[PDB]
Amino acid sequence: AMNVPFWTEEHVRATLPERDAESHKGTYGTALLLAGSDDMPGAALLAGLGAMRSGLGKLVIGTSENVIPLIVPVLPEATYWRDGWKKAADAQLEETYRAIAIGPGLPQTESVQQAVDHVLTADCPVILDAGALAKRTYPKREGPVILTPHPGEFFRMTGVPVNELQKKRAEYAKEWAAQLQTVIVLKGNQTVIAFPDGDCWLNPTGNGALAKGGTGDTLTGMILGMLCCHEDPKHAVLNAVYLHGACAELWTDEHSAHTLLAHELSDILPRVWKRFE
Amino acid sequence: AMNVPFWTEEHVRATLPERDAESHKGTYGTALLLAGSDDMPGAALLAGLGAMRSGLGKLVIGTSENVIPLIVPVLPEATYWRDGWKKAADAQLEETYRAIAIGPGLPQTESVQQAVDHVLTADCPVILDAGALAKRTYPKREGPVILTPHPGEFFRMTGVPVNELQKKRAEYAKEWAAQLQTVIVLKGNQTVIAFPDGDCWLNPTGNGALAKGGTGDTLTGMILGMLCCHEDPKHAVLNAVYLHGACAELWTDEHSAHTLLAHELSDILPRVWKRFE
Amino acid sequence: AMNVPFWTEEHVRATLPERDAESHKGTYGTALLLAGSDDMPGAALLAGLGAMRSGLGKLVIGTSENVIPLIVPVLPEATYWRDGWKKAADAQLEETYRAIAIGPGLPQTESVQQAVDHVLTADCPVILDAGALAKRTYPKREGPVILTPHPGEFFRMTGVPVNELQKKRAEYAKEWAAQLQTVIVLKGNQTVIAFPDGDCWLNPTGNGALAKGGTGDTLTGMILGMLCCHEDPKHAVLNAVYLHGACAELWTDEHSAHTLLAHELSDILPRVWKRFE
Amino acid sequence: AMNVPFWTEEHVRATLPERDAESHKGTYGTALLLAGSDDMPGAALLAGLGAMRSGLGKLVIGTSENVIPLIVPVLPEATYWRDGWKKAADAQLEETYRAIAIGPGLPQTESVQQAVDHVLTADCPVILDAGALAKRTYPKREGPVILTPHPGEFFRMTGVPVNELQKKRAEYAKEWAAQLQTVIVLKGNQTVIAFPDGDCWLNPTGNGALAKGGTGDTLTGMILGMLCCHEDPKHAVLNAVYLHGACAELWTDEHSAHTLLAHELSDILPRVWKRFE
Ligand SMILES: Nc1ncnc2c1ncn2[C@@H]1O[C@H](COP(=O)(O)OP(=O)(O)OP(=O)(O)OP(=O)(O)OP(=O)(O)OC[C@H]2O[C@@H](n3cnc4c(N)ncnc43)[C@H](O)[C@@H]2O)[C@@H](O)[C@H]1O
Ligand SMILES: Nc1ncnc2c1ncn2[C@@H]1O[C@H](COP(=O)(O)OP(=O)(O)OP(=O)(O)OP(=O)(O)OP(=O)(O)OC[C@H]2O[C@@H](n3cnc4c(N)ncnc43)[C@H](O)[C@@H]2O)[C@@H](O)[C@H]1O
Ligand SMILES: Nc1ncnc2c1ncn2[C@@H]1O[C@H](COP(=O)(O)OP(=O)(O)OP(=O)(O)OP(=O)(O)OP(=O)(O)OC[C@H]2O[C@@H](n3cnc4c(N)ncnc43)[C@H](O)[C@@H]2O)[C@@H](O)[C@H]1O
Ligand SMILES: Nc1ncnc2c1ncn2[C@@H]1O[C@H](COP(=O)(O)OP(=O)(O)OP(=O)(O)OP(=O)(O)OP(=O)(O)OC[C@H]2O[C@@H](n3cnc4c(N)ncnc43)[C@H](O)[C@@H]2O)[C@@H](O)[C@H]1O
Ligand SMILES: [Mg+2]
Ligand SMILES: [Mg+2]
Ligand SMILES: [Mg+2]
Ligand SMILES: [Mg+2]
Repeated sequence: AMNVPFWTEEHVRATLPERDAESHKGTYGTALLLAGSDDMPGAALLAGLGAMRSGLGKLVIGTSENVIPLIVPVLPEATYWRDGWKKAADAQLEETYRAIAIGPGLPQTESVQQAVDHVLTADCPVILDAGALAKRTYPKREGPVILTPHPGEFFRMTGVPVNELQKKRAEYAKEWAAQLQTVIVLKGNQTVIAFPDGDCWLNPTGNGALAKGGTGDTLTGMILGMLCCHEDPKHAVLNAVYLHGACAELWTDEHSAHTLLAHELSDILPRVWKRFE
Repeated sequence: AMNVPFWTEEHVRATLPERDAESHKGTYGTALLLAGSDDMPGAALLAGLGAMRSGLGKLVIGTSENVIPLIVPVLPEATYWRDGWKKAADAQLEETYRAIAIGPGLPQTESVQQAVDHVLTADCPVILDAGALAKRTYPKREGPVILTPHPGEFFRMTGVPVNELQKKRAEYAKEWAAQLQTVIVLKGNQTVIAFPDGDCWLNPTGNGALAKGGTGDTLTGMILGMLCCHEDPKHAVLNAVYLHGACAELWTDEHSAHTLLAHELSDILPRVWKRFE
Repeated sequence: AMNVPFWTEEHVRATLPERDAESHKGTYGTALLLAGSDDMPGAALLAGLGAMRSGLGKLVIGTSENVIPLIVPVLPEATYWRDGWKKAADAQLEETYRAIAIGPGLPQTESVQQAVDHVLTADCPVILDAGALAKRTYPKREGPVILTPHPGEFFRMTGVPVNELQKKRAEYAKEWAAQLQTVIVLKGNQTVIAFPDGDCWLNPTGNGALAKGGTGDTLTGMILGMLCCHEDPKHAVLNAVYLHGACAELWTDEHSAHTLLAHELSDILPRVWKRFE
Repeated sequence: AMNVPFWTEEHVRATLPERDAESHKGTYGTALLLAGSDDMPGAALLAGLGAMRSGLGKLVIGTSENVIPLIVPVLPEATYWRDGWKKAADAQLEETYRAIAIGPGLPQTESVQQAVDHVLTADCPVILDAGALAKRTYPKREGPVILTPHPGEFFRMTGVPVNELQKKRAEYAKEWAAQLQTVIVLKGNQTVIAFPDGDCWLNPTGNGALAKGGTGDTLTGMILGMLCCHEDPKHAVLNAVYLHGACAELWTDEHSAHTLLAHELSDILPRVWKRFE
């Protein structure tokens, strides 16, 4: 209705970064993932895999202590900040990260918002998802804040009912990205990527294979890794949302859309990304 | 002998659901799986994988606390109700599920029957398998109750000896589905699917590759997921039993029937289901 | 030197069992595996996988309590007898098994020999490997006892030094199978399969890819499963040793012999077994 | 600048060992890996997999107690020395190993240097990586000591700043290999392999896919295994560094360089090694 343009294959091709011969892991940065709780452990593995698949140099996972041994056998490349998401409620981050994500598998509590407030005092892009999404405002800071709500979470953030939101998705997403001064990735079919400077795009990829628990946690991870290897954080977000949907389209060529498990998106990404190089 | 018809490829094709572009995980519902105990943990992973492979939107696994970390690395998409099957003995379910299964890897105890009684007060289809199968009757309720006995369990439910049962499988299964007012999936070669309204079918798929521990737990999961994405719960049951057997037939094209492990049925299902679309 | 014949492809083909349409898991029996200790946990997973791959109906793994959660995510089809190998020191088996193996990953202690003595009072074939192999004699019983020593273990059982053994492998293996009234599978290149009735064969398959920790534990499992689905326990042993070696030969077609991991033998067996049907 | 020659395909082909029909696991030795701590567990799995993939006969992993259950499901072929890296601080090794590696996932502490001092009294090649790398000297002993620093660790060992090092990598690496009387594998694009007798080579393989956490831990493991199956420990080091890089090149044929996870190097090695036979 606002004629929001699609982020197309040609855009993805023009903006995906190289991984030069002369580079080292430090070139691609260290990401911090604050995710996974004893009651919701899976989200940390889904987001960790998404992140390490997506071009970072190193990943530190600040998960609950009992979740760590569940990640190690599947993702032995990750390192840990034991109970990191809880500790981040109490102090500003001492270390420097290229990018930070918070929320997948975390409860919707005040202590999580305290961790968000401490994360936001860092100078790097920050992603807020799932339990870190709430009705709130954001401090002026250097790097972008990127909110990744599904329509239910957007309702929790804004009070726009889901049935009203879904009639004018790009219009509400743009309005609230402007108001909050955050990036908003408004999930669903034709995901809207709304920037606080008024740029806005639609994502043309993806299908109903994604309409299952865990696919959003994978995307959060993919955005986190992409923020580390793209110079322009806008291109990171756009490319992550695009390639995420493209992995689901690859799956449905020879597999039923009913049967995808989110972690498989991360297994498919290596081949899908290569096609856009 | 009663000329029970086979649920054929043509029936499966005509009744398998679409997964539309405009859908979200809520369209495909949340399933609850009450399965897995410290002594029999594997059943929860087999049934969880079967369920998440089979078109649901979300899965909550109410397993014993010590079983949770065994599922997470393999199925990080699942969420948990810690000690759920035990807690369900004490109270009616507060939350609303699209479908519920109970019994795989649970002991044949009175406390399991108490959990069954509480599950049955929900308005959704309910599957009873393994430890939840007993000699008992069922309350009038809205949604179907689906019993999935092998012949030994059918003997425990009815007192019909296995050697007598196996001579007239469809006749006993129909009689008892009518008497109990439950669906009965009477397992084995040519599994019988008997509905309490007197409809009855035979399953034409499957082979001896399935004659090994865990394949029934996988099927229970597959029925649970299919109940979430089919409008007609009859078609869910029939399609689950059919596709389960078809995965074993795909396996035996290039692998010996002696060597299948149940969890591999769930890995094969994505490709097998696609063939029937 | 004694012109011991090779168990050939033609023998394997003529003796491998069918898995009939009308069968159920009970047709293929329940195996018991007494393996894996806190200090040597891996052996239980290697042998469990070998066994469930090899045509049994059900597997009960009597492993140490802390080893159970290490097996479940990889082999959720197995069931458990918690601390089974330890408990078997104290009482005769109450339950009936189709076949039993003891020793992989168990210490060479008197308590393990006490468990062996209790196992031998069952009427089924029994495999003794690794920690269950000692200098001892065997009681007259119904079913075969099958010892699976490498040359070092054969030295521990008999006092024949390894350097003397390796000069006349079939002659020593036959002599001691006769003396002990046990089957002896004397491992190595050209493994000798010596029966106490004086039959003896050489195994023609296998290569240096097998010369690495864990491949023997896999074989023990494979023999256990094969004992459950072959009518003739001699053919089970021979076919297990043969197919084990054939999986290593398949591997070396496209992979270096230096790089095989034992568990991969079990992943290869499905395709290799099919070729001999 | 010093015209250091490349270790080429032709060198690799001429020096990779055979795995003879008549061999047994004892022919290829037992390696000891002292790696992995509660805070950095993943390194033990990465290095263990690298080592068991690389032609050893047996592997003993001396890791922290809580790390053991994280390795077992992925690498059930490994055995353990519980808290081995800690215990090695207190006594000389009682057992004989073909080769030893220490440091991946260990803290940079004095107690780790005490374990290094005890390891060095063994007569076998010893690899020092990660936390075992420090500014220190080395005792005259029989077998080679092999240091595997990235440029940051080389700075910690020598005080040559990274920006100065990277201008004259081979010159600094040769000078310090001579001074310390250690092998130095100076990591990065065109990794330098400098021997204390003044031989020096460059590695021609590898790419930016390797510029991510965990790839060095995999290499340490690969060197450890290769030391066990090559007669000449120089050829082991060179071949390990070469094949490690070649696995990353195979990956990038059909997968994006951004998306490799280190453990996958070990999965690729079987096929890559075969190509050089
Ligand atoms: N459209 C909608 N209408 C009404 N209510 C809605 C709604 N969408 C969500 N909700 C609400 O959300 C709640 C259910 O999710 P919820 O349980 O709240 O989130 P969670 O507990 O943290 O874990 P999840 O089960 O959600 O999975 P996820 O977080 O990994 O999925 P996500 O949505 O982030 O990520 C899913 C990912 O998959 C993509 N995706 C999903 N379906 C498609 C599709 N059909 N085509 C293309 N892409 C799709 C998304 O863009 C995204 O990237 C309910 O309360 C419900 O009301
Ligand atoms: N036919 C029979 N005759 C006499 N006694 C019998 C019997 N079948 C079972 N029993 C009794 O059952 C007990 C053994 O099982 P049991 O131990 O009681 O069940 P469990 O402990 O909960 O776990 P399981 O080892 O049974 O495996 P499962 O539950 O995953 O298998 P299920 O049967 O549900 O699921 C197996 C699945 O595989 C399918 N399947 C099995 N074989 C074939 C085949 N040959 N062709 C096509 N489909 C097959 C089934 O239809 C089903 O979907 C014994 O006490 C025995 O007496
Ligand atoms: N030939 C020999 N000469 C002198 N000493 C020897 C010896 N073989 C073994 N030893 C002794 O054995 C000890 C080392 O093993 P050991 O540590 O004692 O056994 P473990 O601790 O229980 O676990 P492992 O590391 O042995 O592996 P495994 O039990 O899974 O292997 P297995 O041998 O059962 O099973 C290995 C499997 O792989 C097969 N295999 C091995 N190499 C080949 C080959 N080259 N060609 C064909 N098949 C082969 C075998 O037939 C068998 O099926 C040493 O003390 C050593 O002295
Ligand atoms: N070049 C550089 N310039 C400035 N500072 C540097 C630097 N390289 C490293 N650093 C320093 O190192 C620290 C970061 O690593 P660090 O965190 O200190 O090591 P760790 O905590 O023990 O675990 P890691 O995250 O390092 O991964 P790894 O040990 O498995 O990787 P490794 O380097 O051993 O092994 C990596 C492996 O991949 C190979 N590899 C990496 N990139 C390429 C490439 N582009 N082409 C070919 N091979 C490559 C290497 O040769 C090696 O085999 C920082 O403090 C940083 O200052
Ligand atoms: Mg979400
Ligand atoms: Mg069952
Ligand atoms: Mg052995
Ligand atoms: Mg390193």
